[PDB]
Amino acid sequence: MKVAVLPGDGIGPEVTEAALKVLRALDEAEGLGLAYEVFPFGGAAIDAFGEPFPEPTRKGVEEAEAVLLGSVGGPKWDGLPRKISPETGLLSLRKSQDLFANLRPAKVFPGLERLSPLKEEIARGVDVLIVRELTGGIYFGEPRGMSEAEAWNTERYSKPEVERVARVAFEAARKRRKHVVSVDKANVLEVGEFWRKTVEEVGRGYPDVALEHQYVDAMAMHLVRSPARFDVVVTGNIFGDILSDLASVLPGSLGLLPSASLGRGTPVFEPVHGSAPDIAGKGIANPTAAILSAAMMLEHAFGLVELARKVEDAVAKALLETPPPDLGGSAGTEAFTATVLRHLA
Amino acid sequence: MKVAVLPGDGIGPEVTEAALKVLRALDEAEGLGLAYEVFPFGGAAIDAFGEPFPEPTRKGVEEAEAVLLGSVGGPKWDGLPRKISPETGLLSLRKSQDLFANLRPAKVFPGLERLSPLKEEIARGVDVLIVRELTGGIYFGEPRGMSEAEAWNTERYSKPEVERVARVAFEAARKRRKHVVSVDKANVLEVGEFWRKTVEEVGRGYPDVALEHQYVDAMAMHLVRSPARFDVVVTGNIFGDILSDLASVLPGSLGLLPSASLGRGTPVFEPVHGSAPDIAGKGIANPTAAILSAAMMLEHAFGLVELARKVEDAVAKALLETPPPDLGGSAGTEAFTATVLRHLA
Repeated sequence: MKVAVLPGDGIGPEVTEAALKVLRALDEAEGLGLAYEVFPFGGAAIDAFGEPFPEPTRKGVEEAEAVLLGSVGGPKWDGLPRKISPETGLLSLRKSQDLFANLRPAKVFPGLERLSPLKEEIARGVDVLIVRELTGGIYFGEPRGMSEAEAWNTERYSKPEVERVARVAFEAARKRRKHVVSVDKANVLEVGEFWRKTVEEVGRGYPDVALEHQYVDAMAMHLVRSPARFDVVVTGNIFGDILSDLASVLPGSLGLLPSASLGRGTPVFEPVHGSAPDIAGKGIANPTAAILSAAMMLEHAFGLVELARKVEDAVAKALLETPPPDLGGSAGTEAFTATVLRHLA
Repeated sequence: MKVAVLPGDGIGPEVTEAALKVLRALDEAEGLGLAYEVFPFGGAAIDAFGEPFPEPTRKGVEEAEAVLLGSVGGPKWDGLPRKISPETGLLSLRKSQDLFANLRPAKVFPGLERLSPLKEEIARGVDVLIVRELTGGIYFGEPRGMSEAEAWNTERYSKPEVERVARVAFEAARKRRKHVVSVDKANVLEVGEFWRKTVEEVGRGYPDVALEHQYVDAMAMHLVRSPARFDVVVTGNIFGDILSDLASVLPGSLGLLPSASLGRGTPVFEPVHGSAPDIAGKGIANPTAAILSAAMMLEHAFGLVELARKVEDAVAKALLETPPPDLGGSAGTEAFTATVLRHLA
């Protein structure tokens, strides 16, 4: 288990270490063979090195089996060439590993249904994984243009593009509830139709997973009306972008969410939340997303499903007994971790 | 006030007449000058005439100032050439009047917040009008295509296309809360950027209305988290399609929703719900959407804002005191109307 840790800025260092606390606990208990190294990245790298993703790091990530990322950026670096901004470093990391799928879970922890914008009856049991295609679609599609009279943008997809992302959805599903929902716009768009036909074909290779298809428009209504019925959801770049933001509001605290990006290279696990520089060094940062990313790591990069679920379990309980401030509570960073560990051992 | 009534199929005839009951009540009270004629349309037209939109009707709609539509279609006609299917008649109606904007309100009636999938605190006070562009975008965009290797679809927009729909949003807003939100994908797409720049330009002509812009992805999160802060929302075809389905689930009963389509020709007002043939002639059909379309008609086609609000008010109360079966109640069609009239006079 060779992990590259890129603590990042602001609260990165503190929340990341909390994850490490957890990984370290499991290595000891389960004899996992954990081997990790921390590398400069983000604001910290620009400052110590003049650039966000220095060669030692790049080499660091390439020689590892997983990257655990903290948070990156802040006001301190809002005014530099894009050539060397924290965000560009993130962008480069992702490209260097040719990461084509973005994984984003949305789950309502038993007893935390109160923070959801939805009624409790509906919020209860939500546990959805949105798999978004990250390299193709309209966002990158050519021809693109603007006039004084019109503007155009092309939504285009290749069989191989659809194929790869679909493959990650099926593999993701087998480790979960083995139920996949592909989202297209088949009734109206050629692209939609092509996407549907390809996922159906790929699907033949995974008899152990149920496959269903839905219109993005229908899917939007369903993520509100009965989000508890989905497992894995896969779709294009723009639709996945919309559907993950939507789903991200279900649990009611955009601070509890981890995120993973898979592809050909070393996989990246990272909390969805920001840097929150105001809080750096105070203790108090909620390590929940960092821990949940550590857990994403065990499952998706190491296939250690059993453990990932163990950890998820621990945080679920930690959240109830010693909820952090962000959840109307007082447990600071260390306090919270401690309680997670307690349900670990 | 020359209205063309196209009762349609199934429960159309019954719910439409209930609206008429209401219009008739107001004409008497307010001396409105109402003059309407009922014309064959849908399943009924195919059967009596061999086609869904016979010339007497077409001529009917063209010589009127507003079209009040009931519901159209059913199993009875699910198997005919598309040349003459009910749905094609709808499609033709809309094209013959060159209707470019689709208006769809989503409101949570005081005290009906219980039917919303959202928590009451959040559901309370929702009253949003989604204005969707209906003729352009990706749905109609060329070049389009499919291969065995790839598929493409173009999202394209002309200044004049954006201009017209924006104009209907500003005009719609002045009659409401004078607050418009334009939704684009400006940060990533040329099209997005072009749409934003044009709505901002058009906007200069309406100093009396506040204009704000949002990313569709952000908007999706907002329609769940705090839908009560919007008034009028305007966007492209696909985004408007997604955003209206999303918003349609807020009130928790897809049977209470009216809909309007505006453009160059005679405007069309119609309930969102289906035919529900199982119920035809039993009484029991919920006329709420038909009445709310009648009200949409007063506001949008006749500028009778004051009245539309009077009617809306009446139905709000009817819903509470004599809720129809669909809302766990017993008031049938006539019963419900009667109670609406009561709060009318």
